[PDB]
Amino acid sequence: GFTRIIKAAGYSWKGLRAAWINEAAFRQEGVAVLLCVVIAAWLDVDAVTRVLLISSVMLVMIVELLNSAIEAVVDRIGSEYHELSGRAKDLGSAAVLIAIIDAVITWAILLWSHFG
Amino acid sequence: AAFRQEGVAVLLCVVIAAWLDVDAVTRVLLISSVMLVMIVELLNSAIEAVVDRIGSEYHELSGRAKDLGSAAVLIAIIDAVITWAILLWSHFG
Amino acid sequence: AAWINEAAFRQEGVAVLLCVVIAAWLDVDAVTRVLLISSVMLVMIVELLNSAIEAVVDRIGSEYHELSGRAKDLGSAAVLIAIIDAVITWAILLWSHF
Ligand SMILES: CCCCCCC/C=C\CCCCCC(=O)OC[C@@H](O)CO
Ligand SMILES: CCCCCCC/C=C\CCCCCC(=O)OC[C@@H](O)CO
Ligand SMILES: CCCCCCC/C=C\CCCCCC(=O)OC[C@@H](O)CO
Ligand SMILES: CCCCCCC/C=C\CCCCCC(=O)OC[C@@H](O)CO
Ligand SMILES: CCCCCCC/C=C\CCCCCC(=O)OC[C@@H](O)CO
Ligand SMILES: CCCCCCC/C=C\CCCCCC(=O)OC[C@@H](O)CO
Ligand SMILES: CCCCCCC/C=C\CCCCCC(=O)OC[C@H](O)CO
Ligand SMILES: CCCCCCC/C=C\CCCCCC(=O)OC[C@H](O)CO
Ligand SMILES: CCCCCCC/C=C\CCCCCC(=O)OC[C@H](O)CO
Ligand SMILES: CCCCCCC/C=C\CCCCCC(=O)OC[C@H](O)CO
Ligand SMILES: CCCCCCC/C=C\CCCCCC(=O)OC[C@H](O)CO
Ligand SMILES: CCCCCCC/C=C\CCCCCC(=O)OC[C@H](O)CO
Ligand SMILES: CCCCCCC/C=C\CCCCCC(=O)OC[C@H](O)CO
Ligand SMILES: CCCCCCC/C=C\CCCCCC(=O)OC[C@H](O)CO
Repeated sequence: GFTRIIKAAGYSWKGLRAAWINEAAFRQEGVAVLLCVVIAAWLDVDAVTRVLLISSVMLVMIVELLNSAIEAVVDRIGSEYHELSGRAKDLGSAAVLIAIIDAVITWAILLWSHFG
Repeated sequence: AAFRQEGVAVLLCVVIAAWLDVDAVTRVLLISSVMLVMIVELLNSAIEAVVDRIGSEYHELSGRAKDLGSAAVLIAIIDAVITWAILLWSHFG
Repeated sequence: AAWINEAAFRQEGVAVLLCVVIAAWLDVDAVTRVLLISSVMLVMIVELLNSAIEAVVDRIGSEYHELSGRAKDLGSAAVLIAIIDAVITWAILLWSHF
């Protein structure tokens, strides 16, 4: 049961590693998310505000990774132009963008509310 | 078609949240939970696009992929309903 | 349909379910309760999407491709981030609660 955990953790690290190595944009996003978590962790806010600040940027990373898994599947099927290939990447990018706008807005609402 | 009725769904939820006199935290939760449903539906549709891209022939793993996807959407929606029920109950408590 | 039978989902699902039951009984304010519940729901959502990705990969066939491994690894990383987010959420909110 905890043999599945080890194996799964190993796959997870490989995914993070590959995402980091292969694109500057993912590394820069990773920097942004880590800076936000650190800032949230040190900010003088209540616990529920702290969790909202942290979990909104975490969600960006989650959807980013899920969208990148979709892209890899699409690219696996081939370099071919295909209507559903394009559509699959369009839907997934849209998801990523919603998560990001949500994080940004969540941060602006709460920090403005905090007035600091 | 079934895409913009979802856009109306969320805009209506945003209008309600705006209209209700709740604090910033409550409003973020109300709206986030609806936006998660949207994120999950889009990721699900992406997966369905990929499945249909491989072939429109039936295959156990194709059915499996779509049903797991749709189960994800259902959980997100249950999560939204729970969120709205709990926060409104507390607001009007 | 046929996936809820398997040991892997049964185990993941029961953990999430227990956490929701516990969150429902805790003496916490409303916003705290919502965050405890949706953080573990999110783990279940992401696990379900990860498995959906795995199924599409396996659907393509058994021949290994670098990008097939990558899709599964990336899906697994998302699950890990959702789980860390759940643990952080419960720790921050219930630290305050004891
Ligand atoms: C509480 C925050 C949890 C983390 C959320 C954001 C995580 C973002 C990226 C994860 C780090 C991946 C690092 C992989 C890595 O450093 O390998 C690269 C190395 O081989 C050469 O630089
Ligand atoms: C693409 C944008 C990503 C940028 C990531 C880093 C920026 C994140 C948040 C911006 C606000 C940071 C400054 C807030 C702050 O440190 O105030 C602390 C102050 O209240 C303590 O007295
Ligand atoms: C306060 C510092 C950042 C806060 C979040 C903690 C870091 C979480 C994830 C980042 C991965 C830790 C760094 C691992 C690393 O350096 O990579 C080693 C890599 O070369 C091995 O292949
Ligand atoms: C991988 C990185 C782990 C993520 C780190 C998240 C840590 C989050 C918060 C740490 C500090 C919380 C602030 C302490 C605090 O709330 O003090 C107020 C409390 O003592 C009042 O009773
Ligand atoms: C101030 C007056 C505003 C009038 C519009 C109010 C908003 C009305 C309805 C919002 C739509 C949400 C419905 C989605 C829902 O709850 O579950 C849908 C799901 O069960 C079916 O797939
Ligand atoms: C306030 C309670 C939670 C609100 C849920 C937020 C998400 C809103 C709508 C999700 C489902 C909308 C209905 C569309 C759907 O999934 O079923 C198809 C059918 O209803 C035709 O559109
Ligand atoms: C100071 C860090 C604060 C939070 C750390 C808590 C970490 C607790 C558990 C980490 C998760 C252990 C591995 C789980 C795992 O392998 O993921 C499942 C796969 O990724 C997909 O099925
Ligand atoms: C990546 C897409 C980003 C989209 C633009 C982000 C919009 C930024 C702020 C809009 C916030 C709406 C009002 C929120 C509020 O009450 O105060 C916000 C503060 O005045 C600004 O820090
Ligand atoms: C993760 C998504 C986060 C986005 C939700 C945060 C805010 C979203 C849209 C802004 C709508 C805010 C309306 C609140 C408002 O109208 O002001 C209340 C005043 O007291 C009366 O108008
Ligand atoms: C999309 C979810 C829709 C769920 C609707 C739940 C009911 C919401 C509000 C009930 C309205 C009836 C009472 C209205 C009220 O007393 O105050 C309304 C305030 O004037 C708004 O600022
Ligand atoms: C699906 C069947 C629908 C049945 C509708 C009738 C249900 C009657 C009452 C249910 C609402 C009770 C919620 C009250 C509650 O739990 O909140 C407590 C507050 O936090 C403190 O007042
Ligand atoms: C079939 C059950 C009804 C499902 C929809 C509502 C259930 C939502 C949460 C389950 C119970 C956990 C909440 C208990 C509760 O309402 O406590 C009061 C809140 O803290 C404030 O509203
Ligand atoms: C009391 C706070 C708990 C917060 C974290 C809730 C975790 C909920 C579910 C965790 C499920 C992790 C399993 C992930 C996975 O893919 O591996 C399955 C293995 O069988 C792990 O046992
Ligand atoms: C999966 C088993 C391991 C679980 C480890 C849970 C705790 C480890 C890391 C949690 C990260 C946050 C620490 C708690 C914390 O920040 O409390 C500070 C304040 O007292 C709460 O706001």
